[PDB]
Formats: sequence, C-alpha cells, structure tokens
Amino acid sequence: GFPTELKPGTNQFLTTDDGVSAPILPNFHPTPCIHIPGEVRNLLELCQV
Amino acid sequence: GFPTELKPGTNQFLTTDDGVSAPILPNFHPTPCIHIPGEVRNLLELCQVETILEVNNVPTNATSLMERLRFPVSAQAGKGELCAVFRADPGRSGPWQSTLLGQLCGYYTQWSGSLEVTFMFTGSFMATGKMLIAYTPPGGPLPKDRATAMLGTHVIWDFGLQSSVTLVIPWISNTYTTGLVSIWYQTNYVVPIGAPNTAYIIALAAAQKNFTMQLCKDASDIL
Amino acid sequence: GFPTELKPGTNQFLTTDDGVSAPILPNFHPTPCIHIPGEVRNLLELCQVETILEVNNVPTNATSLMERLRFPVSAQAGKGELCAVFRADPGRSGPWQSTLLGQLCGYYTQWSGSLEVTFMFTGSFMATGKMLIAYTPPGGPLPKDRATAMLGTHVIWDFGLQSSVTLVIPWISNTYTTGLVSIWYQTNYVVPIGAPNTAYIIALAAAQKNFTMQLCKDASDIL
Amino acid sequence: SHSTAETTLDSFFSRAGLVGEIDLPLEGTTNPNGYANWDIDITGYAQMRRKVELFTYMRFDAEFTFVACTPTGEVVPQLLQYMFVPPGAPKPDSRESLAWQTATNPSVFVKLSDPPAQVSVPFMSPASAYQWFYDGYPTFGEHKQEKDLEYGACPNNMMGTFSVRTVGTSKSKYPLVVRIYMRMKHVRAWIPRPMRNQNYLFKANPNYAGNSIKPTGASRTAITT
Amino acid sequence: SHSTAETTLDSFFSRAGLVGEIDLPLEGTTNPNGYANWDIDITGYAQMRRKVELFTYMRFDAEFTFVACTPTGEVVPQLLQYMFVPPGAPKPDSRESLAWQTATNPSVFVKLSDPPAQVSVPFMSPASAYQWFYDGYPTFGEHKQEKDLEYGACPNNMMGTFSVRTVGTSKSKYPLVVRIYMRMKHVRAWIPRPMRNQNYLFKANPNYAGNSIKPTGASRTAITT
Amino acid sequence: LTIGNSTITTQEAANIIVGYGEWPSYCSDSDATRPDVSVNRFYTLDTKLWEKSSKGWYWKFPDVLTETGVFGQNAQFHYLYRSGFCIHVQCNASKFHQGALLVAVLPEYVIGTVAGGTGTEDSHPPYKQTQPGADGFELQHPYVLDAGIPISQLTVCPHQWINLRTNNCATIIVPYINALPFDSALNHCNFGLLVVPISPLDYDQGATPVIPITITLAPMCSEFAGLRQ
Repeated sequence: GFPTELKPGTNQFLTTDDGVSAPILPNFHPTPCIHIPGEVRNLLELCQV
Repeated sequence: GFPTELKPGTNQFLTTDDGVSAPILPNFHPTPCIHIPGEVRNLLELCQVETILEVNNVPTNATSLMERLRFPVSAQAGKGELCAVFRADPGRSGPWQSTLLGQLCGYYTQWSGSLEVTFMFTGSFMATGKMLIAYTPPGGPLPKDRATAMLGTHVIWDFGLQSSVTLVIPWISNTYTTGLVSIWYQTNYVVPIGAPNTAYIIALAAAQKNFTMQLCKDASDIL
Repeated sequence: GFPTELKPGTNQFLTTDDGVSAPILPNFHPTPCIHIPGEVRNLLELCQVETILEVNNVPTNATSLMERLRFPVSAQAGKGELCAVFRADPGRSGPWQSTLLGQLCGYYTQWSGSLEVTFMFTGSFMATGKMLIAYTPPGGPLPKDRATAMLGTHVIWDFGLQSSVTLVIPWISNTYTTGLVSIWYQTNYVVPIGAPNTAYIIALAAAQKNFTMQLCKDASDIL
Repeated sequence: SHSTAETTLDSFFSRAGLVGEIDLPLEGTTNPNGYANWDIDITGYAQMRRKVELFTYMRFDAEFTFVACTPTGEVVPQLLQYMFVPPGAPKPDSRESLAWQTATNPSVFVKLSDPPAQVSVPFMSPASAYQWFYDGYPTFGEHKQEKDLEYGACPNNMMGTFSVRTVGTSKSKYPLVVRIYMRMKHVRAWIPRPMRNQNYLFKANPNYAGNSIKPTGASRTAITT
Repeated sequence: SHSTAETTLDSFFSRAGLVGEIDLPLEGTTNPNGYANWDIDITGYAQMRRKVELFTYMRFDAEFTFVACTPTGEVVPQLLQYMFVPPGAPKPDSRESLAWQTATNPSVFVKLSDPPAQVSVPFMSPASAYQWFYDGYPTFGEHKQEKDLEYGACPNNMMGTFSVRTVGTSKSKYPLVVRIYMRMKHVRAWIPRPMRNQNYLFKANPNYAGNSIKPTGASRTAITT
Repeated sequence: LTIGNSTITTQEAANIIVGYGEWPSYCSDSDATRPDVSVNRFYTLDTKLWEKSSKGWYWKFPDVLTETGVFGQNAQFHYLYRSGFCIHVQCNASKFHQGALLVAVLPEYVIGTVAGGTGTEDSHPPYKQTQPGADGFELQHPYVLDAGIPISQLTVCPHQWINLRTNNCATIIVPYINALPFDSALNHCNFGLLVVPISPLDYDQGATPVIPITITLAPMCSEFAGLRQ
C-alpha cells in the first residue's frame, strides 16, 4: 500500500555501482585483523618513495 | 517483508523527470572548479543587455547586410515620417531578431515585461534637428500624421542629446496584437557647410528588470 | 540490499487511487493565481441558495415553459385546493429538478438535511387573501381536506406578507417514501375593481446548513 | 450524514476518467501512418463538460494515464512513445517529423508489458484561470472583416497535445489501441452558474436546439401528484 | 509572469534529448560485427549546439539513458552490454577485443525487457571547464611543420565513449536498435557570446557559408510595416 | 442622490446587494490612469417597456457604454480597461399593476443560436445579439437564457427581485470580475445584465399597458490605464 514507481535504469548491472548485497555467510565471523607493520592507504605513498 | 505496491507509470522513461542515477565512475574526482570572471545564472541577465536593433531590415544583399543596423536621417525629407519600428513584441519575427533578446525569446513561448530602446545619433557634431518618437498601444492603428501621433505617448528628441533619448514601452504580452513605435520628422535635418547632409542612427534595445519568459521551446534553424 | 516483497495488487490502475506522479514539465512555473471574487469550495454552498421551484410542472410546449415557474391563484376557485408540491425529496425527479439543489442531488446518491421553501406572491398591492400551507410527513397520505390538513403541521399565509412566508421541512432521507407539502385555499382571492382577478405565485427553495450529500454518481443526460 | 468532505470541489472532480482513445491499427483507413495526435479535451469524458460548466473560471492540474493493449486486450512486446507537445511548439505531421526528436517536447517511453504510463500536467494557461465561457473575441484588434467564428473561442485554455507513436523506423508488428485517462488534481472553481439545461450541439459554443425541452414534467396536472 | 525559475541555466539545459542511435542489424553493411562505438557528442541533439555556444566556458554532469528495441519497436529477449570507455583507455576494435573485459571501462548489463539503462557521467575535462571555442592550438610546442587542422580543436573536452554490443560468443538472433538520450544536470555557464547567425557547416569549427544570410527581412521597406 | 452634474431621485433605504460580497476595488498590481471626474456620474439608459408579451432584456458590459458616454471615449482610446459598476434598475407602477422582474448579473454571458432539422448546422450569433449596445436585446428563448442555461437557477448570480406589489427598484453593485486584472473594452464583455419576467405583467383593461423599466448605472471604480490610441 506504499506508492512506488520504478524509475528508468532499474535491473541494470553497472560494475562501478557501489551498493550492498546479501551476505553469503551471515554468521561467519572472520579472524580479527591483527597488526602488520607496513600498511598502505594511498598509492601516493609509493609515488613519493 | 516490507509491503509495497507498484503504482501506475513505473518503468516509464520521462525525459523531463528529475531523478538521480548510479555514477559511471564513483571514485573519479573532477578537477575543482576555479573562478572564471563572467558567469550567467539566469538568461534574463542577457535579456537585459542592449543589443543592436535592425530597424532597417530592408537590404538583403550579402555586401549590404551592414545597412540593416542603422537607418538614415537626411536633409532631403522634411517634417515627414522616418521609420516605423516593428511592434513591441521581441519574440515575433522582424527587427527584434537582431537582438539577443529576440533570439532568446525564440527559445520560449510566453513572455511579459517592459523594454528599453535607446536611439544613438551618429551624425556630425555641428548637425542638429528634432525627431518625434511616439509609441502607440496595441489595438489602436498607426497614427496617420505627426500631429495626431503627438496627441498620444510621444517623446521629443533634439540633437542637443547625442544618444540619451530612450523610449520605455510599458507592457508586452502574448494574446494589432502588439503595439508599435514610430519615429517622425518633427524638424528637417539642418547642417552647416562642410557637414554631410545625410546621417545614420543606430537603435539599441533591451528588456527591463521586470521582463520574464515562461514556457520553453527549442525553435532554432540550425541544425 | 534492502528487503522488499511486492504485496498483491501492485501494477493495478485504480482510477480513484490518490497518488503523485512525475511532472511532465518540471521547470514550468504556472502564472500565479490572482484573486477572483466569487469562489466555491463546497457544493453545499450552492445547495443553500434559493432557486426557482417549478411546482407548475404541467405545460410542455416550448413557448409555455415559462409557465412552469409560477402557479396561479384566482378569484375563481374558493376555499378549495391550490397545488400539491412534490414530496420532500430534492433528488427524485419532478419539480425539484428546476432547483440547483435538485441538479446537484442528481450527482450524488445519498443525502440528508432540512430544506427551506419560500413562496413569493406577485399579485397586485390591493389584493389580499389567506392561503393554507401544510406539510404532512412521509408514510401518512395526503390530507383529504383542508380542515384535516390543518390538524397537522400547517402554516397560515396571509397577503399582509408579500413573500416572507417560508416553510421549513424537518428531515429528508433515502429509504410514500418522502413527505409532501400541499398548498390550500383557506380563503378566496379577493380584489377591488380595476385589480386583476388572477395572480401567480413563485416558489423558491433551498437547503439549510444541516444539509449534506454522500455517495457520488455521475448521472447527466448530456453528453 | 455527518462528514461534508464528500461535497468538496476536490472530491467532486478528482477521479480518473477515460478521456480519449488512440487507435493504431495494422491496416486501415483511420491511421495508416501508425501514429496519432490527441489534443487534450476535458470534454472527452462525457459527463465532465456539464460538470465544469457549473462554474465559469477554473484552475487545475491533471494526471494522465495510458492504458495500452491490442483491440482484444492482449498485451504485446511493443515499445511506445508518448510525446507531450506544449501549446507553443508545433504538432508532428509525419512519422519522421523532427517534432519527435525536439527535446522541449517531453516524451514517455513505455512498454505494454509495463503498467500504464502516468504523468502530471501543470496549469498551462497564460491567464490566472481557465475559462469555459468567453463573451467576446480573443484578438485585441479592430479586425472585424472576416467571418467571426471566434466568438466563444478562448485559445488561452490550450493545454497542449499528446503524440502517440510506435517506436522504431519500421511499422509496428502488432495492432494497438491506446486509451487515455485524465484525473483532475488540485482544483479551484470561481463563478457559479446554472447547470446545462439543453443538449450540447457543438464543442466550442453553448448553442442549443431549435426546439427547447425541459428537465421533467411528470405531473399531468398541478393538483394531483 | 511572476516566477523567474523558468529562465535559469539549469531549467534551460536540463532535459533528456535523443543524442544518438546505435544500429545493430541482423545482416547489412552498417555494422556486420554486431557492435558499435559511439563517441559522446553533445551536438547529437540538433538544437543543442547553437544552445551551448551561447557561452564559451561551461561545466556539467550528464545523465545517459538507453532506449533499446527492434526497428519495429518490438522488445526481444536479448542481453545487452553498454560499456563506457574513458578518454584515456582505448576503444574496442574487434568484437573479441580485450577492451570489453578491462574493468576500468565500466559496463552496464541490461535486457530489452528491463527499462532503459540509466547512468550518470561526471565532469570529465582535465580543465576547470569545457570549452567550445579555442582560439589557438592544443600542443604547447614549436611544432608548426604540418597541416594545422588543429585550429579550434580542444581534445580536453573529450567526455569518453560508450560501446554497445550484444552479449555472448555468438551473434545475436534479433535485429536491434539502441537509442541514446543525454540529459545535462548541474550546469554552469561563463562567458556569454552572440547566438549563431549562419548555418553550421562543420563539427569542430565555426566556419560558415560563402554566401551570408540574415535572421529575417520581412519589411519590404523601412517606412511601411 | 447627486454625483457630479447628474441628479437622480431614488430610495436610499432599500436592499443594496453587492455581487459575491466584494466592492469594486482599484488594481494595485503590475498590469498597467484612474478617472473619476466626468466618468463618475450617472448614465441613464433609455426606458424599456415592461409588457404582457415581454420575454426579457439583457445588456452587455462594458459594451453598453462604448459609444453612448464619455466613459466610452476612455474605453475606445485605451487598449486596456478595468472597472466595477453600480446598477440600479427601477420601474414605476401603480398599486393596480402586477409583475415580478428578476434582475441578475451573469459574468461571461455567452449567447447561443439555434439549429433545428435532421442535420444541425448553425452559424455564430451577430454583433447585435452579442454586443447589443445600450439598446439591449430581447431574449429569444428566456427559459434557457438563449444559451441552454436554465433561468430556473439564475439566482446563483448577483440578483434582486422586483415585485410591483412589494418592490420598485433593484440595486446591484458588481466588481471587476475577470481572469485577468486588465482586459479589452470593445472586445471582451465581462458580464451581461439580465432583466427577465418570471411572473408576467397583468392588469384590468384601462390601465397603462406599459410599465417603464429605467436603468440608471455608474462605474464605481473605473480604471482604464493602458495608453492613448
């Protein structure tokens, strides 16, 4: 009973589209991320060496 | 588990519908917009600038299209009748198409406002004379003579003023559908010796602040 | 990634369904609504204005349709029986169709309220006489004579009052289904010499504040 | 017998009625070009003309819906283009006209498999209100030399026109029928006038018959009911 | 005659117009490879070139829509892949090119049964604004030995290119036609210039005819209207 | 009751009714001269003759004063027009006469012609029927107001009853009613004034067979504006 029109470009699959989807294993708890000394967050860090 | 009925007109593609869609490049950061001195936010800004009015829309030859811009005043004709500027309707075809206002009015269907038309005398400095500009509202016909034209909305233009004479027409609408301004010889063109006996005057026209356009329509010849 | 089940009756097109849809011109700004003196917000406003009641719904000829509006009182008949206005049911066919109320009641199926019916005597100034208006509730039949009609809801109308006599009927419903008002000769039409011996009276009828309509239905002959 | 919301201007007019049907047959005399132009007529719905003429000045939005099927009501894999042509812009004459491409004429691209297209048209009149009755002439000029059939005409109530066609360079494979439904939204009515008495003879004028009739004359006599 | 929002830069340009059509026939001379590359041309829509050339510098987003059907407008069970190839990356040459697989070229996978694909392209120019008029030469070098047809050319306004193809190893079973609609979103215009006077002769330069014309010359004489 | 050089004598203690509850006001908008000198006085139309066989009369505004008054000189010289009206319909009768006049004001009174026959094909009404001047025009079919619109419901418009037994005058004040703040004068007739017999004139023989309908009217807030043609 809630009005909704489906706007153009619905069932399209855009590769770059950033959305969320159902988890294939919704109870699986991944091994907690410990510390690893070297880390990179931006490629510019490498561009500056 | 959330109730939803798909209301009529779902998968329709309306061109004017203003919605948002997925970004084709959701990480691409466009080069930041710096400053560029001239900017336009409303087309009315352009509608308010004065642009040359081709009142002399008579010649057609490619090597005489420059005659369109200015119309002449000369010692020849005396106390007669100079030129009748097309009706106050910047949208309709004719002289008003030389203006930027006119070309813009071609991109809309309805418009309403007041217009300014400054006339620029470009004769010699030693030349003088009096012209009679008079605007006659729509419905009423073109005044038969000057004296009859004088009894209505009129402006006496002496060449003690070089260009400062400027007619302000009250209102323009859309459905003699529109009123016409006529320019009259109140006084014959008078010059001393060594001064040219024929002079040309340029008409410039714009819209006032109260001018607006409404319903949009793309009517351009090319392409 | 947001859970949604499409509940029954999705892509249905219900005519009465009140929803919003995409604008065909999402930049077009309609000309601002100025003021126009007369306005209507509820049809009941029209239902409350007095409109001519064709009690004399007897003639049918095109050149005598104006006889419908007024019914006559004359010196001819004495202490008899004038005219029986159709039952208090503005919706049903008959005299009440001349009223705006009646035509509006044709656009709805159910209605309930009180109605006012003012009678307007248009005889000479010198003319006098007494008429007996009496309303008899539904179920009960039309009173056989005046005296018996007097023992019920009744109104004595003298021509010391030109039009001010006005009957207020209590209630109107939908399922003698509805009660009928009758007008009676209490006294013979009396005039001096030089005064016309026949006069016509116009009936005007409206609804009171407490009148309402409910279920809508489009029943018009044309087109 | 308590709520009065039933008799408001809004609830009286607001209701989607069948207002016109477009016919695009496979082969025939009607539309051999596989397209048609439908000017927006409020009087498409029968009872609506006598309704709105209860008042003189009016103002409203309108919600259009397009129920499209074959003449059997069969839905077919066909793509449709509903184009709105505003009062200003010109209507398309040929199937390959440049009017179908002009952007300022908004278009709707649906499928018969998709639920009926639904759009909303705002108040188009250049005046402050629509006007079913014009006691005069549109032009504001001394022009009185022609046959004045412009009496009653008011070209300011023009709401534009829809343009239905089968998308594609080649003619459609299926026989189609497009039905149009209009629903009045936000409505205001102004000057009340008496409701139509006689049958409508024409479309743009309140002319009537040479023989006048009456609402009803049941009573054979005034005395007896 | 009250609201001025109608004449804004946004409401003047923002409107989805048909900007190009891709043809993928069953058998023919046009596209025997069942694919095509369409470089983004704003001048695909006719009236748009004269429009945007009212200004010199501009900046905008663009929303693309893909209405796809057979040349009869019939919708068929066919899977389509619309790939966007950014200015940098190279365009696909063959149907089995590795350009169709390269991730940095975003792709859209739709069906004709699915409503027209809709995506949004951001401001691609490396400059701070687009530039329809370049009074000079792109290169910043003394290179002046060739035929300078680079005059008026400004390869910084490159918006990329879409790549339409029928998904699958084998050729499509149905004849298809893909239509592309562009809609300008957030728009800013900068330097105003007079609107085009003569007909456009070419695509990348404001050249004109050897015989100049005029807006209109109705008046046979200056005196009489 | 004197306004300017015009002096009329009537009862200043009747039932003055204002159309749709709104007095004629001056336009303070942008759509655009306010004369109330010799355009303020009373204009008195030639008397009509209330008779047994009478069908009814109507007048079209502002057309009724287009050529007849100084008011007209401002309406024919200006391409824009806006004004209200004070209408005063009074008839003089004796206590031995009868009748009932419905004086009403229906804005946008579009007149219709007829079309009988197996095939209906009619023209559009002439100027004399459309814009009858100050002479007015007699109704052809009064029961449908020459427009297929029943007079039975005419009372929804600014109306007053003239009962020769009761009344003698009917006064209606009508404000500028239109969809535009300013309109034409010689082209658009903002409203029509209906004066129609519902209860017909009657009298014993020997009495004056014609009761004189006199129309005295003056524009309350005339504002022509526009420019001089």
